[PDB]
Amino acid sequence: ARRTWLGDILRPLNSEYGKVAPGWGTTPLMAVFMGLFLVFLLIILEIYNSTLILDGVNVSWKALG
Amino acid sequence: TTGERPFSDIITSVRYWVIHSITIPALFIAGWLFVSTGLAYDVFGTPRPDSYYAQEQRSIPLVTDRFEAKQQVETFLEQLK
Amino acid sequence: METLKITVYIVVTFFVLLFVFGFLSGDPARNPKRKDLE
Amino acid sequence: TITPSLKGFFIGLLSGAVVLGLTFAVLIAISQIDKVQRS
Amino acid sequence: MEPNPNRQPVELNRTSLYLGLLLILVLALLFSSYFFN
Amino acid sequence: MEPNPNRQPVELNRTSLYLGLLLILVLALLFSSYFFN
Amino acid sequence: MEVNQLGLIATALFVLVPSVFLIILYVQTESQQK
Amino acid sequence: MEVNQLGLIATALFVLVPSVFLIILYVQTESQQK
Amino acid sequence: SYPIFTVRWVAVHTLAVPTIFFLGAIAAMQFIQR
Amino acid sequence: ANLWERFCNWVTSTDNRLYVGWFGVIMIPTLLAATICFVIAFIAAPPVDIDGIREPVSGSLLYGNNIITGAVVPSSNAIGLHFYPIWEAASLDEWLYNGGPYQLIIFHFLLGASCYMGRQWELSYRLGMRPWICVAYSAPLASAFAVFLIYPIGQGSFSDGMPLGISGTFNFMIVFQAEHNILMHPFHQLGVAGVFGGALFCAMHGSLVTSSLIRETTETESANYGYKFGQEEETYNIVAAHGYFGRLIFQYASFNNSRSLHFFLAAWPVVGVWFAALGISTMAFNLNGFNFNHSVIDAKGNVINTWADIINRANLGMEVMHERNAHNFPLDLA
Amino acid sequence: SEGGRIPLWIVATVAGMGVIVIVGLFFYGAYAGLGSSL
Amino acid sequence: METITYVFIFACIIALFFFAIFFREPPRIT
Amino acid sequence: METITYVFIFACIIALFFFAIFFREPPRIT
Amino acid sequence: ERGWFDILDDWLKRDRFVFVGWSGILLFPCAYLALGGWLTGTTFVTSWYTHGLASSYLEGCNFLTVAVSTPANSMGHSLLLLWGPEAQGDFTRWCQLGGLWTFIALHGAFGLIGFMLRQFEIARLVGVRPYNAIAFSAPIAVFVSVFLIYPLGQSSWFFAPSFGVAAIFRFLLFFQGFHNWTLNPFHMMGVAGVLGGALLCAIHGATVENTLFQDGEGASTFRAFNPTQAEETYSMVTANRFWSQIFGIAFSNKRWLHFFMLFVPVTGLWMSAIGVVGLALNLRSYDFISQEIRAAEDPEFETFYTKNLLLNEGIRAWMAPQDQPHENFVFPEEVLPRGNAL
Ligand code: CLA
Ligand code: CLA
Ligand SMILES: C=Cc1c(C)c2cc3nc(c4c5[nH]c(cc6nc(cc1[nH]2)C(C)=C6CC)c(C)c5C(=O)[C@@H]4C(=O)OC)[C@@H](CCC(=O)OC/C=C(\C)CCC[C@H](C)CCC[C@H](C)CCCC(C)C)[C@@H]3C
Ligand SMILES: CC(C)=CCC/C(C)=C/CC/C(C)=C/CC/C(C)=C/CC/C(C)=C/CC/C(C)=C/CC/C(C)=C/CC/C(C)=C/CC/C(C)=C/CC1=CC(=O)C(C)=C(C)C1=O
Ligand SMILES: CCCCCCCCCCCCCCCC(=O)OC[C@H](CO[C@@H]1O[C@H](CS(=O)(=O)O)[C@@H](O)[C@H](O)[C@H]1O)OC(=O)CCCCCCCCCCCCCCC
Ligand SMILES: CCCCCCCCCCCCCCCC(=O)OC[C@H](COP(=O)(O)OC[C@@H](O)CO)OC(=O)CCCCCCCCCCCCCCC
Ligand SMILES: CCCCCCCCCCCCCCCC(=O)OC[C@H](COP(=O)(O)OC[C@@H](O)CO)OC(=O)CCCCCCCCCCCCCCC
Ligand SMILES: CC1=C(/C=C/C(C)=C/C=C/C(C)=C/C=C/C=C(C)/C=C/C=C(C)/C=C/C2=C(C)CCCC2(C)C)C(C)(C)CCC1
Ligand code: OEX
Ligand SMILES: [Ca+2]
Ligand SMILES: [Cl-]
Ligand SMILES: [Fe+2]
Ligand SMILES: [Mg+2]
Repeated sequence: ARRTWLGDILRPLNSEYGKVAPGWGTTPLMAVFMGLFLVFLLIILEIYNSTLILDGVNVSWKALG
Repeated sequence: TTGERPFSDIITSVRYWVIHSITIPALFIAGWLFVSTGLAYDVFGTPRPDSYYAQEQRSIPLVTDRFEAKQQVETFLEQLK
Repeated sequence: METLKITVYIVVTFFVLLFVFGFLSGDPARNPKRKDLE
Repeated sequence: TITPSLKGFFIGLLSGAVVLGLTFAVLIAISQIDKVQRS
Repeated sequence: MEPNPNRQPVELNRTSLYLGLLLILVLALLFSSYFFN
Repeated sequence: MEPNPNRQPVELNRTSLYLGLLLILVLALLFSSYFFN
Repeated sequence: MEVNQLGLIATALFVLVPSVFLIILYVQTESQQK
Repeated sequence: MEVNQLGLIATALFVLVPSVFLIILYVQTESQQK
Repeated sequence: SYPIFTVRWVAVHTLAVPTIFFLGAIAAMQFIQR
Repeated sequence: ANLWERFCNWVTSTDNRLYVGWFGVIMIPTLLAATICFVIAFIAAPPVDIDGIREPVSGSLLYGNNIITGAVVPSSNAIGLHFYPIWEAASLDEWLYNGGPYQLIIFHFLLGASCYMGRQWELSYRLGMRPWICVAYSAPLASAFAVFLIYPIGQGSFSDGMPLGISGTFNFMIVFQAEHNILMHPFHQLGVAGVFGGALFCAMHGSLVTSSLIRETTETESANYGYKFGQEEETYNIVAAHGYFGRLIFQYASFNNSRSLHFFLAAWPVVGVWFAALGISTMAFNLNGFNFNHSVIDAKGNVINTWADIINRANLGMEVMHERNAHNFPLDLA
Repeated sequence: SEGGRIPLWIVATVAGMGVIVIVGLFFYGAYAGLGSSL
Repeated sequence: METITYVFIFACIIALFFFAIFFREPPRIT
Repeated sequence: METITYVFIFACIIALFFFAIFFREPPRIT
Repeated sequence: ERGWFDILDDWLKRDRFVFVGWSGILLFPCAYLALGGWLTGTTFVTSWYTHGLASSYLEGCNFLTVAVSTPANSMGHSLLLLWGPEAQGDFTRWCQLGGLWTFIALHGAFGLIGFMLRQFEIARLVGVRPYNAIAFSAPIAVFVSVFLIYPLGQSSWFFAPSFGVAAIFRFLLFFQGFHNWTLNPFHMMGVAGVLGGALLCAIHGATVENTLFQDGEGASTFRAFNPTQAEETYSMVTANRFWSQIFGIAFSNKRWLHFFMLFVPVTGLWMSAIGVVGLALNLRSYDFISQEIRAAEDPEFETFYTKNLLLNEGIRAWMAPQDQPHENFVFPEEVLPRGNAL
């Protein structure tokens, strides 16, 4: 394979193919973030849907002026 | 086979029919009474044959406001005297 | 228009006779197994 | 301020969390009781 | 240059040609009316 | 059916492809003005 | 009839481009070793 | 400009048809055994 | 020899007790007069 | 062997690239006449006074149609069920004005397709096959008979036959809805279950068999090359397929018998489409879809609309607009 | 407890008649009271 | 020009029927 | 549309120049 | 590794009469709630306040006319959650506002996701290719496009299909009169795929059933098959010769045949989905402009297309006032389009 200056520089960033953290690793934390993200999406959706109506949040072309 | 009792053994057994000659008619009668007592109407808000219109009115009680819909419906129900 | 009529009648008759005499021509025997069906 | 609809949102959120939570607690419990025979 | 080993021959058999031409021509026959509008 | 022995393979090399595309495209660039008129 | 004057070239290219793609692929398939 | 409304299809087919012929022949040439 | 309350039992039941009751309600309905 | 004998041997020959056969002796000319007349008419036929009111409808490409709008237009309502061959006309111009092509084409077509079915039996017999492929084909054929012949008969005019065109087809369908409430007819509903079901089971079957193909190929080639035409062994693992589908639903909802499976695949759409065809063929005699118009009434007697009544409003729109110049009297009775 | 004590043909016949009766009732209901058009 | 186009496409389809039937790749039992 | 056609053909010709130069079949001494 | 997750996995994937799986946690509740929602609504619940319609057995509707109807147009695209700002947790009012429609639509959607995930899970466990799931992508495209995307492009859920037999028929006729949906080439491809799929189902079934090898002595031939047998049960060679001589072409490759059987109806449904997505925006195949220019200038020019537009205009004017009660349409007798006499 052909080595290049830039290729030599970048080599370390593509050297760890297949490397894993043991077992479940950080999966639970990831899951927490997924739940929070789901709730976030639910919030912005229900705001847009006018199912969730908040003070000072006028979901309209007429939001300010 | 998957480990549960064959249906034919169950539904051909005496025990089964002892249980279900009780349980099936009971549920059937409970549904019947769910309708005949008029409770279905009250639970689901379905109009009885005399609650679709007021006596003289011929206009449908169509919901026209998203967020005051509940109130609109309640009002419609009051106007049935 | 009569000539077209006669022509069509003759053509149709020709093919219908082909169909009928054709199926009369020992059709049950025309199979790859048991031929003696008479 | 918490608008009626924000209260609604919290109620919905709680309802969903309860349904899912009870579901998984029961399924885990059951899985723990009724284990698969191996080896 | 040293040759690329990831290279593969490509194929389209006759039946697939006929099927493809059928697809294209029938799609054209269908949509053409809408292209002309 | 018994195969036809008069059959010959046909070839167009890359240089010939390039020459042909050049001919066609340049002819098109020339005549297009007249086609639009 | 007052048809869209691009309907003709649209239909023509719609037919010709993929048909040609397929013909290219078939013919270069046939010429492959048996 | 008041051009001939068929000039577009004329030019397009003028380019495409023989170009496609040539591409078919080239590609089926390449796929033959070396 | 055989278990009684299975996942199968639960499934059968949630589809069955409701329909029995429902059918009985419908049948109640058949007699309602305006 | 004599000439007739040789002829009979050729006609019924299993070695002809396309089987001819005695059914074929009738099928070939009738379908050729029908096809040629259809194509010529679709391209070049002038407008046809379908409803017999001297209001000619243009069907052909050269007379202002595209592929979607074009049709061979049904024969004139003034003709009715009368036999209108070319030779009953004073002229071809007259024949064209009155929609003769439609009659020539539909009658040759129906005869030819009936013969196509007989031909399917025939070849099945010549090859030592079981005979019932043709029975399956009886489902679409009957349907064609329903729309080209039986409906006209019941309504009294070939002007009421389904036009030989796409938009004309849609016309036929909309008018049919207006006049028979076909959607609300259980035979049409069975038709729908038949075709939706047919497509579902087609996709399903295709998917399970594709799912259980035995690995015979590498990743850089099509899996289809893993099967060779005429091989003795099966190309997929049906036990695996059944093991999947049985778990997808439950064990006993799954076919393990391939013959039973394919019989079901044959029977469901064929029976369903037989019902569709009988739907059209009985609505042909005006036994129509369910009518629940004003079925729900309140205590006072006020009509409480259901979805059936909204359907009824759409149907009314269709009824009142169709053939806007054809009716002089208030009821559309056929 | 014992499977097979009550014959499956009897179970099938009785359940079948139950179905026939309920559906028959629904059809009766199509001609009387609500939905009868009357 | 529309009519020419439609009839052309149709004609190509029929020709395609011809080649697809009489000049198909023959099925061969291996 | 004319202009589009002309510029298109020209661009095709330039691209052709590119392939004809950098992706030519290489000359080989036998 | 033998923690609670793997144990739960063990139980979920046990070979029982009804397989559950991880997918079942999503699928079973959502599907159950969707079906039960539908049965509940069709048995007991009205559409008086949303549509001015009776829609339940309780009101006297029959199986064909019952429905769970879409919410009032004024609801817009409200999720209409029980606890939302509309029903405010009141189940009766919720029912009266059409909350069961969104209940059924959304649970039905997540349920479809659950089912397809189930197809994947089971395929993975049994060790088959997941083509059944892939094929199932078509019903999901249809559901999503028709019951979600379509109303989302229109004014409100009101114009989504209502869940009922007659309600669905109304939906069809609406699409004819307003969208000219039959004229839409995407619909045409859908039709082609469905009818073509039914054709393939029937013809393949019949072909197999009529090219069987004699593998038993019985005149009823089903017994003469064994699930584990290595041999093809029917003759591909004979089938191929038959169709080659009958129709001109024939399958020679069984794998191609069955993939094609997947391809046709799935592709058809997907095309129809694309068309409906267009209808969400009223981006219809309603007209041919050339036809209209000619007809506008030439009152003797008539095609089946213009006849159909007259039919459409009829549908719209006659059905709109009752079908769209929120618009408060009043169309005087004199403005109603009508032909002679009728
Ligand atoms: C997995 C199965 C499942 C799924 C996917 C759904 C999905 C849905 N159902 Mg539900 N439903 C289910 C089972 C399920 N249901 C069951 C078993 C029942 C019977 C009890 C019901 C009964 C039901 C009803 C009665 C209703 C719904 C409705 C809804 C919808 C909205 C739910 C929502 O807003 O949740 C929001 C909550 C979550 C998404 C859970 C988030 C969990 C995060 C990750 C944890 C964070 C929570 C945290 C601990 C709380 C702290 C808050 C604090 C700050 C105060 C939605 C379509 C409604 C609907 O369809 O209206 C039309 C509706 O009215 N469902
Ligand atoms: C030749 C006649 C013909 C044919 C073959 C079709 C065929 C088609 N039309 Mg139709 N159509 C026609 C004429 C025809 N149409 C006419 C004349 C009109 C009037 C203009 C219409 C109007 C029309 C409309 C308005 C629509 C169609 C749709 C479609 C497609 C429906 C696909 C489907 O199965 O969805 C059925 C639903 C699904 C596949 C969704 C998933 C279903 C899940 C899996 C169900 C699970 C059920 C569960 C197990 C519980 C069951 C409980 C039980 C009690 C019920 C399909 C392509 C639809 C379409 O195009 O959608 C894109 C559509 O919306 N058509
Ligand atoms: C009306 C047409 C139609 C229906 C009813 C239907 C139904 C079904 N098809 C299934 C499968 C399939 N369908 C497939 C291809 C197709 N299916 C088609 C057309 C249909 N398919 C077509 C045309 C094709 C060709 C592409 C495939 C490839 C599969 C399968 O693999 C699968 C199967 O196993 O078949 C046997 C099953 C999915 C089971 C399920 O999700 O349960 C779980 C229940 C759920 C998720 C609840 C769904 C709730 C729905 C979405 C909304 C609520 C609906 C109400 C309850 C009912 C309202 C009724 C009124 C509208 C009248 C189910 C029997
Ligand atoms: C939040 C909550 C609490 C979560 C808790 C989850 C917990 C784990 C659940 C456990 C308990 C659970 C089970 C309770 C259940 C609840 C409730 C019952 C859920 C209901 C869900 C749903 C609505 C059920 C609907 C019923 C079902 C899906 C209907 C569709 C099935 C249909 C009728 C199949 C019959 C049709 C049959 C003829 C098809 C065959 C034709 C076709 C497939 C041929 C193709 C073919 C077939 C082959 O066979 C093989 C071989 C091959 C080759 C082949 O080509
Ligand atoms: C309460 C009402 C009162 C009662 C009134 C009675 C009404 C009449 C009912 C009609 C009886 C039907 C008999 C069916 C027998 C049969 O088919 O045997 C043939 C095989 C035998 O089964 C096979 O049987 C085989 C053994 S053997 O052949 O039976 O010996 C076995 O090897 C194999 O595994 C097994 O699958 O059946 C099958 O292949 C599987 C069943 C397929 C369903 C057939 C119905 C046809 C399609 C439905 C129609 C469509 C309708 C919907 C419209 C779209
Ligand atoms: C913007 C630039 C645009 C330029 C791009 C050009 C676009 C090219 C488009 C390619 C499409 C060609 C399709 C290949 C067609 C073809 O090769 O099919 C046969 C092919 C079989 O492939 P195999 O796996 O068997 O391998 C054979 C190989 O030789 C193929 O290369 O199946 C598929 O390709 C999948 C799609 C099935 C298609 C089946 C549909 C045909 C049925 C008839 C439909 C019309 C009649 C309907 C009547 C109602
Ligand atoms: C017995 C009742 C017959 C019903 C009408 C015909 C249905 C099946 C025929 C479809 C044709 C498909 C193409 C031929 C495909 C073909 O060749 O099939 C082949 C298949 C097997 O052939 P066999 O030679 O092994 O058996 C048939 C004879 O030879 C005697 O065994 O034939 C049958 O299974 C007939 C079974 C009769 C029992 C089936 C009754 C099922 C229908 C029940 C009706 C319910 C509808 C209600 C609607 C709501
Ligand atoms: C929504 C609701 C929910 C849930 C509930 C549910 C889940 C329900 C269930 C239940 C169900 C689940 C229903 C039941 C059913 C069914 C019925 C209503 C009955 C029947 C039968 C039938 C009538 C059959 C007949 C016919 C056919 C179809 C077949 C064969 C033939 C004959 C003729 C027999 C909750 C509460 C959470 C909350 C909110 C609301
Ligand atoms: O022609 Mn064709 O559609 Ca059987 O209905 Mn009377 O006629 Mn006419 O109107 Mn309506
Ligand atoms: Ca009274
Ligand atoms: Cl009309
Ligand atoms: Fe098969
Ligand atoms: Mg009643």
